[PDB]
Amino acid sequence: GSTLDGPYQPTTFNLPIDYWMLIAPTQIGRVAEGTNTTDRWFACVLVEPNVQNTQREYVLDGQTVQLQVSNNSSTLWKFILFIKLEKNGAYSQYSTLSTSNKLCAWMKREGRVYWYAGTTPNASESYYLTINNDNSNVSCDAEFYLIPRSQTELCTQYINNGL
Ligand SMILES: CC(=O)N[C@@H]1[C@@H](O)[C@H](O[C@@H]2O[C@H](CO)[C@H](O)[C@H](O[C@H]3O[C@H](CO)[C@H](O)[C@H](O)[C@H]3NC(C)=O)[C@H]2O[C@@H]2O[C@@H](C)[C@@H](O)[C@@H](O)[C@@H]2O)[C@@H](CO)O[C@H]1O
Repeated sequence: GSTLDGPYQPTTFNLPIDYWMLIAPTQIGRVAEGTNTTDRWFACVLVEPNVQNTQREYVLDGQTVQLQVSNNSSTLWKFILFIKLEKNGAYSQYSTLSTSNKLCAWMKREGRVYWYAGTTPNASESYYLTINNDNSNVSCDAEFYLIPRSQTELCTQYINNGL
């Protein structure tokens, strides 16, 4: 079987640059969040298949917020990447990952957070937001693995095919 660095228990930490944090939730809802503390608060949420547009509640950046989610796939799970741009602002939707595998991943590099998006088995790191703060903390509600950038091909493989 595949051998990855992990699983690590859920925590809040200063994710080192140039590592994929491959997150492996078992529960729907909030999966992970991060912030540069200045103009980006980002969060991913997991939605099960066959969900008509609806408003659910999540605790993001400490606050209970109401966000519209949907997933019109009868079979694929959907991670949604939400971002707010100021401390007191509202979250907007920026990217999604539709997947049979229930894994998502992001990386801090080049002052950005890269994110796997698309539809498995063809998800790719096509999306990023800009944070310009290498010491940005990430909070994770799920177990996760760390994959160095040299093994990006393996991260892509796991996102798309599972472990
Ligand atoms: C459907 C589709 O193909 N859309 C493409 C856009 O996604 C592309 O826009 C850029 O996409 C990037 C991710 O792949 C990234 O999100 C980027 O914005 C981010 O990076 C810039 C600097 O490079 C800024 O710092 C932004 O603030 C940052 N976004 C966040 C939320 O932090 C996108 O670039 C922005 O959007 C594009 C369209 C231009 O208007 C830029 O001036 C913006 O900065 C892009 C293709 O690469 O166009 C679409 O086709």
